[PDB]
Amino acid sequence: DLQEKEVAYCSTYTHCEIHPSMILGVCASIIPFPDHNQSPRNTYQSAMGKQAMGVYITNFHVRMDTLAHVLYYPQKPLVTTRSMEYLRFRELPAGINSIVAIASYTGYNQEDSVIMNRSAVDRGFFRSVFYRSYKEQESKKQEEVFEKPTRETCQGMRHAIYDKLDDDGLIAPGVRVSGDDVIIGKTVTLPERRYTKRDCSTFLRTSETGIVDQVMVTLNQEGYKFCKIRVRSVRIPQIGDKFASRHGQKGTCGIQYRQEDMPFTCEGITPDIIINPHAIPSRMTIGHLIECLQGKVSANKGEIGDATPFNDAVNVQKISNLLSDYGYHLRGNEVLYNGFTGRKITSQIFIGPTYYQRLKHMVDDKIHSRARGPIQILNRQPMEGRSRDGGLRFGEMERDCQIAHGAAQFLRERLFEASDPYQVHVCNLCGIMAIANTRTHTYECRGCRNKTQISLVRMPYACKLLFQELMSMSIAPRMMSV
Amino acid sequence: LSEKDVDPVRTTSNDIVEIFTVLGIEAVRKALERELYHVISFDGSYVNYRHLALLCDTMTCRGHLMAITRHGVNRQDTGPLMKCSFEETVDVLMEAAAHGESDPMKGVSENIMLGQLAPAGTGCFDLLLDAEKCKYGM
Amino acid sequence: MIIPVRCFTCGKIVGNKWEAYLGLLQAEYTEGDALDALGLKRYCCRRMLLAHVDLIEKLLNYAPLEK
Amino acid sequence: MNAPPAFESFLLFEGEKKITINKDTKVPNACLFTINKEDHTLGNIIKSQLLKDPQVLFAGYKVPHPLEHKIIIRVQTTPDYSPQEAFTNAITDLISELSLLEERFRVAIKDKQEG
Amino acid sequence: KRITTPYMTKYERARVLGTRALQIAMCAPVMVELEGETDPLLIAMKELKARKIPIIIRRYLPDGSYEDWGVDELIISD
Amino acid sequence: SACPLRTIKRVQFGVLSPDELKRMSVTEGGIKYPETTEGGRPKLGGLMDPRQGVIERTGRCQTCAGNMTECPGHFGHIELAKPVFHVGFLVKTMKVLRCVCFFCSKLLVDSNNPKIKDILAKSKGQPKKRLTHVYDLCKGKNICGGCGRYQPRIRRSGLELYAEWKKKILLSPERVHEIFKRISDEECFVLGMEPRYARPEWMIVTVLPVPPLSVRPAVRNQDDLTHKLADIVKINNQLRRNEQNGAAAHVIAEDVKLLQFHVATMVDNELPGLPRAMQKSGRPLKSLKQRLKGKEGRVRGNLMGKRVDFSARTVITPDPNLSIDQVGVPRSIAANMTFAEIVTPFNIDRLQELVRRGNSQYPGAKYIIRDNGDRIDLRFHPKPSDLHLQTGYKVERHMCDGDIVIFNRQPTLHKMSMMGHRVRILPWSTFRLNLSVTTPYNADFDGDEMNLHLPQSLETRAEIQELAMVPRMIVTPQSNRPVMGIVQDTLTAVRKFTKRDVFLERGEVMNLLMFLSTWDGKVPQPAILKPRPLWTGKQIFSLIIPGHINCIRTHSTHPDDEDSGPYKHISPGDTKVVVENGELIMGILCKKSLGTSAGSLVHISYLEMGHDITRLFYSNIQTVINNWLLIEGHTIGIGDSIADSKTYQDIQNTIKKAKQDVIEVIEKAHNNELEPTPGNTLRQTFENQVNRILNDARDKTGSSAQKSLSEYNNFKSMVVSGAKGSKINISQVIAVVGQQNVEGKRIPFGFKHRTLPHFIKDDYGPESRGFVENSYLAGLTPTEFFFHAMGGREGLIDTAVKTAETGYIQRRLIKSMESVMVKYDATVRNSINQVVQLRYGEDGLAGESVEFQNLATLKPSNKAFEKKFRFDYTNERALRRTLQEDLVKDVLSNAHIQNELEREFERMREDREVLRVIFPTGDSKVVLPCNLLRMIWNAQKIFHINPRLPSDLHPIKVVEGVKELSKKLVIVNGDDPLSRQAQENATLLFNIHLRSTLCSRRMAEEFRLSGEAFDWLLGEIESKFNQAIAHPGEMVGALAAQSLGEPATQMVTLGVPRLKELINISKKPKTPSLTVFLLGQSARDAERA
DNA sequence: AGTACCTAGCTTAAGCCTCAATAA
RNA sequence: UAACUAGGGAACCCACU
DNA sequence: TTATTGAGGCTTAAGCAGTGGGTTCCAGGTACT
Ligand SMILES: [Mg+2]
Ligand SMILES: [Zn+2]
Ligand SMILES: [Zn+2]
Ligand SMILES: [Zn+2]
Ligand SMILES: [Zn+2]
Repeated sequence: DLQEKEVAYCSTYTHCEIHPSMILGVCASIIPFPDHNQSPRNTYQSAMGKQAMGVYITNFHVRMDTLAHVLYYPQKPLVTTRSMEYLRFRELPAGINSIVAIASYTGYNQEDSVIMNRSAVDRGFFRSVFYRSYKEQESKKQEEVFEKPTRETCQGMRHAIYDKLDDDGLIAPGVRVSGDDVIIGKTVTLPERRYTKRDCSTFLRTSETGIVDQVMVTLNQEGYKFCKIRVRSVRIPQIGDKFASRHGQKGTCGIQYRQEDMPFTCEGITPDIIINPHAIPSRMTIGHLIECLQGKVSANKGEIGDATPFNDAVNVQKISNLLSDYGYHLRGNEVLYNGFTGRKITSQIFIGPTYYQRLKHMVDDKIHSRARGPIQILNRQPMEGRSRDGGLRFGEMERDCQIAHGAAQFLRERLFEASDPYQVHVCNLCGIMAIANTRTHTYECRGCRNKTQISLVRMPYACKLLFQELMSMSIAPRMMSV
Repeated sequence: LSEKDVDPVRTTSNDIVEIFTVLGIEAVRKALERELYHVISFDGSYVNYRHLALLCDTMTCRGHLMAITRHGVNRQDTGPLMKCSFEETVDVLMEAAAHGESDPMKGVSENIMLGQLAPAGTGCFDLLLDAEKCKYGM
Repeated sequence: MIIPVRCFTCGKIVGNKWEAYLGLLQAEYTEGDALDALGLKRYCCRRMLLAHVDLIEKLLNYAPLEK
Repeated sequence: MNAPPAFESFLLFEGEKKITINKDTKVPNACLFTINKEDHTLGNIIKSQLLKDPQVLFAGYKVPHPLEHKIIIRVQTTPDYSPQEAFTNAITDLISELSLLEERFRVAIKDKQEG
Repeated sequence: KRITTPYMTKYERARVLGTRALQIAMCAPVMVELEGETDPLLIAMKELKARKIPIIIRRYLPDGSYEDWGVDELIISD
Repeated sequence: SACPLRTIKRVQFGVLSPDELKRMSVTEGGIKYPETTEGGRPKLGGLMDPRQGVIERTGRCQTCAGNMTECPGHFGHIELAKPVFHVGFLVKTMKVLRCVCFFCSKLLVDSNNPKIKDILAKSKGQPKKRLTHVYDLCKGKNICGGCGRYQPRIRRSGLELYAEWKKKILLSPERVHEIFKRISDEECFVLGMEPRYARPEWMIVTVLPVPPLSVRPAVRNQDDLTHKLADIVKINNQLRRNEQNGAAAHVIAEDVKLLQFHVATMVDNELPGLPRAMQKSGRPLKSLKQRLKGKEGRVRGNLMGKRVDFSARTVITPDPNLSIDQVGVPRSIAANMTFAEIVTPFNIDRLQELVRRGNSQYPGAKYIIRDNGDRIDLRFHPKPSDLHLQTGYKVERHMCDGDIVIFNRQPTLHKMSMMGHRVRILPWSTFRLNLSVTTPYNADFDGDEMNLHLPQSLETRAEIQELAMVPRMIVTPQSNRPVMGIVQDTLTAVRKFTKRDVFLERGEVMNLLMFLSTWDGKVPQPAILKPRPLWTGKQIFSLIIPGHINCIRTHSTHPDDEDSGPYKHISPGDTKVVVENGELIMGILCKKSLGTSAGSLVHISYLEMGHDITRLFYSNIQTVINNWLLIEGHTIGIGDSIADSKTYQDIQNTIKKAKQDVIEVIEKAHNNELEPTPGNTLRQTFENQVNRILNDARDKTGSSAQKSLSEYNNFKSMVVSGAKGSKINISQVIAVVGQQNVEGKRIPFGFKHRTLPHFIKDDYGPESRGFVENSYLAGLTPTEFFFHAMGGREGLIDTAVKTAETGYIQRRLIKSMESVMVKYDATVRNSINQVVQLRYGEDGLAGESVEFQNLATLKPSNKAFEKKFRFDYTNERALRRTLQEDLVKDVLSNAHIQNELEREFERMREDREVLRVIFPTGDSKVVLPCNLLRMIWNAQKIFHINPRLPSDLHPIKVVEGVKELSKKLVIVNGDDPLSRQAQENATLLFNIHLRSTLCSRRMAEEFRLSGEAFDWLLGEIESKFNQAIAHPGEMVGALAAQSLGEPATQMVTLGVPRLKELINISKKPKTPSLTVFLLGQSARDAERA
């Protein structure tokens, strides 16, 4: 801008940018060619780069962090910005450069889904390890002690293999564990025969398995015995695991095909990931395609491509000519052959190396189901939480939709006997709930002097609690059977 | 509308309240229809006339303009329980207890509270056993 | 953390080529010439070596908890 | 968690049959060949070899679902022929073709090794 | 004289089929022959297509009165 | 349980009597001890009374000898030393005190008055406005046979009343209690309070009902409500001790104030301007009011909506190989959820081996339910003796293939976010869906989770199967069109599959026919037999198309002049879709023909063939098209985003010309040579000119980019299929991104008269104010990058506030009219049994079975209507060319036939006048049940009508058949004149359309139907009209609320704020306006205007 | 020492204040 | 000579559609 | 002339889409022996 030969639009410049790409933050500097993307996609990538898996810190072996994810084979991107040298993304990368074809193959990558190579995944592609740390203290108030519980002297022991614990009440590293397996044996003494101690052991999460990785035992601040147990879980990429590009193109894995089922180039290269062509045009992530082209050029050339945004030395035509110099089609298309029939595909598929990240959202940490489990103590409804074996909420909008269906019986069973079936004995003169002694068959309403005219009414427990709260507020919601 | 050379037939308003106070309840029903149709089909979308007509008829069935708030829905004779299912449950139940209001248990929300079959869809009738048709069985 | 045994895409052995790649790089080869000298012809095998980060050498700077 | 074991793509569990024969009812001389623990590798060669047979009026295969491991081959023949012997002849022709290809590849190995 | 619709509503279809399926699963005698059918849903379907379901639908009018319709008296949708 | 079981028919409300509270409470003598326990055991008379319920698990209650599960909890009471005000009744206490004499305790307005009688007549049967009217009349009254004492003015100060005469005194709740005690029974009648249920003296808290332990469960960890009860009984004991020993002066008043505060904060913690009831921990106490009011409270969070058993949730993934009514569920989910199957002799062996497999294997069972309700757990292995199954037992077997489930996605906006599916077991741990099912669910596969509900009863499963299956809800009642279309890959490939140049060899055809579920086994004759046997894609899709449906559609790239010029019936671009007899004659299919639009091929398939055949149609389209796409393929890359050099020169020339034009406008405004447009100042006219130039540049560059696209371009391939993207996206990628806007204007001067510090001050040019002149492929300059980031940020803000505002509108709309339904007399009524509509939609028809049709009589001129609709029984040779010989002789000879044809035309003319009254604008596109033109086309195709030949259909048979059919189509029953008028009004539009379409002249000339074809047409019209009538029991209010709130979530005040201002009756709308129309010369003269 | 125990913004309905016809 | 369950609340933060 | 009863302007609650996971916190203070 500082050239007097032109009109120059100004001649009183006081300052200059050091580089215009410096306006981006830490997460936005990871985006290659962010000036070729639509801005909401840059925002989405800035969000999801915080969810990528890599090596989060070098000393992760000594840290007993809760919820740690480590990728086995993180790679630095083939297509990088110059700010990644200062973000130290080269030394702690989060992702793998993957050969990716943008194609419609068998329809399992439709609508923001991807098709992964099963043979690649067998070779450690995007294989990660999940770490979860469990901590527990023993306290002196009632004394808690780390010890292996025994059925002859402990109360409340679950039906778990307590033999996995050692003599100190703690499990050892290298032991395989599953859900509801005791890892720390803790017994609290009863304040006042057959049982003298009460079981207060800690188990894993119900849907979580793994190997015990590290057990650390120390003193806490208040001078009590303190233990931390890290559980190692190896996570294979599977159907439903979330994968994202560096351009806001997230997507779960739809299916995994083996190498012989994947499409292949004339050189036998099969894609690691196949993404749908329809993910591109409404999103306008052209930086995705340019990064793919530059990755092809970089991998063939033997260098790392520069994708600093406001760089006029790099454009699509120069990358295309460089790719054409290496014996490929200049726009990155290749002739693919069908993996099932061997016939070459009529359309030539855009394929090349581009940088994906494995996001923290695995399906195995989200799959939840319940038949009948624990219920809340106030209302006798299913609890909240996958970790507490809770039930899903059939909310108000669900009730509205089931009303609009006309399905009165399904709505009734969901809101009555799939949540909290209950029954009360109510007087017939007053609508106040009566006293019911079921085994003596003496159902009486004190207040009405009513001994016989008592009706059993099947009503939800939450409605009974509501009516009892109303009578706590001096309201009489008299239930009349007539 | 009273001005010279102003058409008193076609001159209308966006304001629902003054159309109600000037032209009446059926005119404000039609105006509410037209305004809702405009705000729905401005973006080219289409909604069947049944739903717009039912919304306007529900909002204009009581002679006055019944706003879809706590100030129009919780002020009609809908019973304490379905009123408290919407909003101000404690205030509605306090008023019902103070006045001794009886809930006839005819709506869907009351039967949903009491866990009974809502008179809605499959619950709007009763099934009886035909004794004579059972004679031809095996 | 460490060089993969095989290329993810095709399965060519690349676990024996990381130390040779580093030796060629300190012998003032370019990265492309070093990849060509190791026989990595497909770009799928080339970015296994080009994009690899050896975190294991940083992990070895910490003393093991038992010895 | 729900991962199927890797051997279920090619190992018959105890109880099932490798190949079942089902007669197709809506057209004559047509049979459905449901083959378990196989995939496109075998269905494609059987389909193409049946397509080389002039007495075969229809030859197609499909995998109904890629998560399961069965193929269904549908063969319709001329009335003076049956889909069962069409399938048998297709397998026999594929076996003989592979035998000839194997022995000629061995001859080419000796020719290239001896120069 | 009955003034309600002579056609049998889909809500009536749903509840009649469910009630008849629950009865058949509770070993009610079937009004039609069975060609090896086992699921009480399909048995109730076959009973409904033959208009042999022994259920009277009591349609309640808004004024309080009711109208008793047999399943055989009503027009089946399919 | 010897008590009889039946439901609750009415709920009577009222205030609990102090005597009634005393005589049903199990705690005789009241609660006197604030401790929860004494000596390690619960204390009688304390808070945790064993008479009030079960203390801890495997225990008993002293009142009813039942354990914690079946003990409902038994109430106690606290006898107050001094009565206190009920804070929930304090406003009503204040209102009743003003209506009653302070001394007489009589009504302030005398009951023997015409005004009291008028109030009782107006408020006859309802208490609330009775009390309101009595309060209105008693306001300002000072003197009451009545006393001469002047009444005071009652004022609230927090929780305290002051009776001020105009001295003021402390209005103690004792004095209010004795005032309300001596109020007469008839005075309670006129005050809107039933003395049977609510005496005014019961509104003063003389005894406090302590709730049982079930209401306030102690985890040791006592409930905070128990802590408040402890405070209340502590203060009450302090009052008792001070009253019977101390008798202090003002300590008693302070203690009464503290007791009233504690009772009020037990009932309601959030008073206006009062200190919150806190603890030493530092948390406000949750009162009984706070337990109930919120969306997480009792009524909304635990009764209208609650967590349920037999539910599952995991990530969804695509599955093109599943049917649209199928869901692929994980094995671990299916091994967890159970369905209780009743043991019959028909399934005794299968259920026996399921029990023998147990819960460890997947296809097994979890429980056995015996006839006496005894539950046998199969997880912990029992003996073979109680594994025995007999008839009447229930086996809770694992969920298996073919099981019926509800599949749900939040947010649930309409009926089609909760649809019934058939369970298929698939290996991995995701739910799997057909791709056409995602559009009604608004789902994608980037991490979406969906909920699965398994119905547990057989009746509920049957009603889901008969009401809420996916095929049964292909067409919505919201907009009488399908909600499920053909989705991205399948749509893009079927556009490429049905082009004219698509040719398939024999092996490809036989491979594609393997994926037709409805194939009849016959390979069709190829479209080309020599030199090669070679089928087209249209033949294969014709095999896909079910039945004999007839549909005419139009491709997206269809020229507008093609339908008027030559080659209209032989399309050069193959852009007119014609389906005849269920086969595709020509035309390229897209979202206009296979999408969710009304009148599409899937819509015609649903309306003609039903739901099961249409489900098969969806599945067959997806499977065949995907397996052909395996051969053809579809991609997108850099080469689809580029243009040639000539197009780039055109784009650069257009951008340079636009920048020069903006510079010239800036120069004109700077030299004061720019004359302002009338109606706005110089700034607005300059902005209008600049925006006009930039919009013209954007349009020209977009057109230049669109003209450069080849047929092989994949952006164009996805756009013209309608699968993904638009022409704007192509223009932005290739030519120019365009102008970035914030709040409808250009990029504002956020700095001091600068958008950025890189520009000069007062720079109004394109690049300074947010015009991105580069494309996405070229790359944005840093200023353009920042301005585009501003625009995208505005979009994200709009999305977030849009969801947050539309949720409440949806909830208010559904709570307004949830109980509104069609009753069995075909009328529409609410829960109050009050009629809202006499017929649903004023015609009594359901919204899912009506179609867009055109009235042929509203629009044409008088001579055109006369020529087209009046039968010409004078032209003998024209009649012989249209009719057979005997019909021509009968029409010419018979004067009665000619008279009745003339009467038919006269009735059509009267119908035309009625139509032009109904539609003052000539808009003939109406929505009517039976698509008469398609039915006539179906009759032509079914009976092989030759249009070139004379017909054997007598026009008098047409007239009498239309009359008898109109007699048959009945919406309002009854032979009353009222019933006859309502019937004529309800079917007026459809009868006009029927007499217009099925007239004698049109059947003679245009349609040329035969006698049997006409009889079939009449029967089909009657059948499809009777199927269109709204079913009684339809929750039309809930359907209406969803149908109006669901477009809100995706959208001069307009959109969501205007919708909000219409749904509630806003006294001050944001943009109130009048649309003034002018009369006479002033409507045509601008000066008079 | 261990511990008993006694204590930011919106819109809108509802309630509450000063100035003008009108009979005393 | 298998003696069979789950546990609270209040606030905040983050993520997801 | 003058109170008297009617109708226009001020504060203050009551609202404000859903699903998981993690973290912290739910008590010191002198007496007294
Ligand atoms: Mg999504
Ligand atoms: Zn009683
Ligand atoms: Zn390789
Ligand atoms: Zn009890
Ligand atoms: Zn008095």
